[PDB]
Amino acid sequence: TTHFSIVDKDGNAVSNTYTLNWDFGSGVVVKGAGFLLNDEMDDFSSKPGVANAFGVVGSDANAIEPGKRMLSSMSPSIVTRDGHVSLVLGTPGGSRIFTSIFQVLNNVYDFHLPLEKAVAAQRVHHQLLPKDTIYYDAYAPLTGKVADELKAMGYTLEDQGWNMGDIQAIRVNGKALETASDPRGRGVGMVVK
Amino acid sequence: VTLDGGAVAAPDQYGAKVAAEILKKGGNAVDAAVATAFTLAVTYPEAGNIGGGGFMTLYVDGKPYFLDYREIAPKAATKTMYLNEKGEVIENLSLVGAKAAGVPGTVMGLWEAHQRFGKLKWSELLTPAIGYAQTGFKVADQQYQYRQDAIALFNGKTNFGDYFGTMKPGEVFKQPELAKTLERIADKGPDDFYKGETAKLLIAQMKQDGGLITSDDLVDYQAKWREPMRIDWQGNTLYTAPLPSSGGIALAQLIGIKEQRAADFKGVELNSAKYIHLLSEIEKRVFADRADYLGDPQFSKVPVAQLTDPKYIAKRAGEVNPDAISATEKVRPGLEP
Repeated sequence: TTHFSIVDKDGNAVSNTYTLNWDFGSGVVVKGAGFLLNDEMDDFSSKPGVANAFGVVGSDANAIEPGKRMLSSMSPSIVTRDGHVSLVLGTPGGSRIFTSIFQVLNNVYDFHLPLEKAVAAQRVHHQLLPKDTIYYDAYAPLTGKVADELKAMGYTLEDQGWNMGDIQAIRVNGKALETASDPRGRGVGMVVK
Repeated sequence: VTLDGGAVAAPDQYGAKVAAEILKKGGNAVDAAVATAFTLAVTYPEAGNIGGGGFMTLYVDGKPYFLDYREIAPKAATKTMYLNEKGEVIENLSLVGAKAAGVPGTVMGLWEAHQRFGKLKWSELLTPAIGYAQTGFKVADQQYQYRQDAIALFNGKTNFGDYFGTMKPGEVFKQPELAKTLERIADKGPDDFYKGETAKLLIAQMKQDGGLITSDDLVDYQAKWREPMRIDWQGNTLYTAPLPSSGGIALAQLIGIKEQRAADFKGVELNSAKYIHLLSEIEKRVFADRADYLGDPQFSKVPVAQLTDPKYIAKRAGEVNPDAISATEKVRPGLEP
């Protein structure tokens, strides 16, 4: 997955998340055409209760059927206030996508952080199964007193081995625009004026 | 709203440069998004794509829209296609090789979005991407690391190394076959990808590799406009992905439950143990519901209204334990009596 966010000078906004699923997809290149084919089929439930590559499970609602769309976590988002765009954001990260968006929203709207700090902040993830396991990344690992207390509560902390998303965001304040590209990745933002 | 300019946040420097060039010359956000999506299909091939799918949330002339260009299972797919003689999942069969692929949606999605909202000519929006395919882009260090991870997974079971073997960190990588594909798409739109020369090449690769995708699958592919998920809180309105994304329902529950539990968050510092524990308690209930109820909404009657009703959100918020971890075995899908 990757995500990009765009706002034009008329206040129109696009938030676009798209993917091959795993990085480089199925590994199959269409000979003569040069593009990779996705491995999105793994987002279906292959067997009830059996976890897929992101550790998520399902049963009948997300079983394989011909012509069916496989359940996703991709969550391209636009926040508005009074009929005007205020925040455009999205991210990769499989089953961490919507928990990462939630954390960024909390950072902007509840902790009132500047966008750059809201995106750079440590993010973590829990998803019921694996049991009591909190995932962290090497960009901002869980350490010190917070890690120790969480372990004392009974959590298992695991470095998931890949950065916890790659938020690409635009914030609008009145007429002024700002961009934030996650320091976890190689993104670039530009205000065009 | 006349803003002080436009803006782009892109996952690499090339998508950013292209989007900005489109905006600077007076294209709208959708024009810029089309050019950017094709650019990243060249420069960020680990994820940007024409062989995959995705979702677009839009706010155009003050109106929210959602475009679903997610892949679909091939007509020959079956419930147990990834299971072996033991009824167990065959390692990596749904991740590596041609049987792992859904029918790609991206070219159709970008076409549908541009047809409805674009201002600039489609063929011109492909020219940046064609150029990066013809004359190259500089491979990033992190991109190469993902390449190495993929090579470990593919283990010589695909032709990946024949096309991406020359991707090397810091070096310019060119993709001439993809440039020709993008030229056909510039001229013929989805007709090339789903009904033309590119379709024929995709079908031939399926024949070669034992895949399932056929011409019928390609000609039948449709992107779908849907009503976006709408979530209101504190005077703000969030528009996000509805089913077949689980993210809209998840965010409605995450935000709604956090608001219900405001007294427990009061004075709690960001990323303290208590804060992280509280988020985890909310996530337990969200993922319980996700696993049980959610899927393509045209293939089952998904109880979206019941799962996002304020009274239900209040009930699930009541389960959050601010001081200790809830027993995982006792976390149930929330509609189960």
